[PDB]
This record gives sequence, structure tokens and C-alpha cells, in this order.
Amino acid sequence: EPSRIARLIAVVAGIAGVLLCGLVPLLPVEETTATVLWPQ
Amino acid sequence: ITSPTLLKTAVMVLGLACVIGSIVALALLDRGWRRRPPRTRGRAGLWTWI
Repeated sequence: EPSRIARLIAVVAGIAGVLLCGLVPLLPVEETTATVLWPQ
Repeated sequence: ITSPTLLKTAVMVLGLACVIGSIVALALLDRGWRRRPPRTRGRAGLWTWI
């Protein structure tokens, strides 16, 4: 029966859907830099 | 003016797929305790269309 399988999928994808979203604000991005020089 | 890297995009996609997977698993789990309705009252009337 598709019961003992869904019962563990709803957990291993419900906890790994919180632990994988809790570290999104911390992952690295790439930032652009700007610099004005003088004289030119 | 940041821009997401490849690791951040991969994590953001693979952690958003897991939410839908878990909700689908819950929907499949709800097939046992669902309280089936008599399935009547399937019309609207006249003074609701007006």
C-alpha cells in the first residue's frame, strides 16, 4: 500500500523543506562594485 | 545590487520542490480519513445571478 511510503516522504521532505529554506538568507551572492576616479 | 549565485539558486529550487512534495504526500495521506459528503446542493438559483 502507498501508505508507509507517503508517511515517511511527508517527513523527509517536510523537514528537508524547512532546513533547506532556513539557510537561504545566508547563502552567498555576487555584488557589483563601483568606483569613481579623478583626474580624468 | 546583489545577484544570486548558482549554489543559492540550486538550494532555492530544491528546497521549494520539497514543500510541494510534502504537501502532495499529505494529500495522498488524506485518502483514509476523508469524510465523504452526500453531494447535493449543486445549483445557484436566480436572484444570485442577478
